[PDB]
Amino acid sequence: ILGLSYANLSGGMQLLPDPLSLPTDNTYLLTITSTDNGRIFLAGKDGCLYEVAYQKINHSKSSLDDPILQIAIDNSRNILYTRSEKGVIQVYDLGQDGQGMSASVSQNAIVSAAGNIARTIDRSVFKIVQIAVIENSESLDCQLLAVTHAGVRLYFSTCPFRARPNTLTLVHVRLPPGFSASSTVEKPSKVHRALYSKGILLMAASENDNDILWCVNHDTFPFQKPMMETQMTAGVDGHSWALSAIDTPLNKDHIPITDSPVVVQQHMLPPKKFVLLSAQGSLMFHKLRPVDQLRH
Amino acid sequence: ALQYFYFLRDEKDSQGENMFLRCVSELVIESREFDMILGKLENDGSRKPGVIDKFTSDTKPIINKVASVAENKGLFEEAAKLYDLAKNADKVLELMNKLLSPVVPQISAPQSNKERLKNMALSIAERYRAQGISANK
Repeated sequence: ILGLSYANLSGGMQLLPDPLSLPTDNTYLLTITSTDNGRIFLAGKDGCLYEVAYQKINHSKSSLDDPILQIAIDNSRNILYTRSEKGVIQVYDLGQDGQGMSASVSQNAIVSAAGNIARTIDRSVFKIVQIAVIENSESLDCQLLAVTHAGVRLYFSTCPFRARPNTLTLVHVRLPPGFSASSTVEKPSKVHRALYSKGILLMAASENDNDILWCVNHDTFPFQKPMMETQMTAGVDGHSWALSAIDTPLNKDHIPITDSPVVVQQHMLPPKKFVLLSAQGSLMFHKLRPVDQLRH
Repeated sequence: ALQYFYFLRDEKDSQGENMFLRCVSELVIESREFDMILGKLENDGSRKPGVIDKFTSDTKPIINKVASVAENKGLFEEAAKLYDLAKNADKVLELMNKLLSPVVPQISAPQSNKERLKNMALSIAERYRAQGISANK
């Protein structure tokens, strides 16, 4: 564990070893995540979960699928999510005395969930590319969004309590625009894909001919009642290693009400800039403000 | 005319200065000698200065004023010219697309290979697009 800081004189980067070593020989630590409690949870290629405490000791939460491909934390609700290789999700309630769970969503649950639509979410086809947590601030009800290989977006609601999680339910689903629903435009969709706070979707698609990048941004403005998403192709053509938000999110309020009004915080909020990392280089994307739109 | 109007400043003080400015503004408007008065063609290399620019200053605001007026009259070309000076690149292309767009639909027998709206189209694209293009995709 080391510390990162910025020199105030040079403005250079300072790294100092905070000599803290933790033996984790057997683990083959695949993933690491943290809760802003400062707690760090990591998984080895040893099942689902483990947690580290610096104050070295390792303690398995899940008491001493197959692997845990991804780990995600819902900062707002102190909720942990784990995605396994098989596509099962587990959401543990992070508590002071440990993790409480584990409710799960699986392909079966999803099938029951649709109860009205189905195909892209076929058994054979069904696979999960990525999972993203949704802040309670953005939506009280919706805990998580799942992105499938197909590029379908699944939204699940939940209900926590001080010690008990609730099983997630499938609130809603969105399909990729081939044009419309049967679309294979998003097929296939890589894990690289991620959702930016306030539902901005960056889709990395790897066709079986090449790599394509798409972005969907809800039109907040018309969103001052109806919902509409503006989706367009992006310049990047190379493999897309990872996406990140350089800047805080533009969201205006810390409540579901007026959370999304970009219009209100266009002035105040810093310009949104997005990172696309490719093997070859870093690409920077900039959000277009309403001023720019008017300008066009 | 510009040379004479410029003398007005010789009486140093506000009022006269504005009178000078108004006079120049009045000259540009209705004379419509934009290229001569305001400037011309970028080839990158910003404006090639007009006579007034040599004298200098408030020139951007006059351009917007003239350009908007061009819009009333519908004197397209003048508007495009004015917006180029304004450096409203996006606006230029959009007006431009409109101009080229109509005249495309119609009936045939035209388009010599050397001068007009099409030719104008070629000028702008070559011109702007390579260079740090500010226009919308």
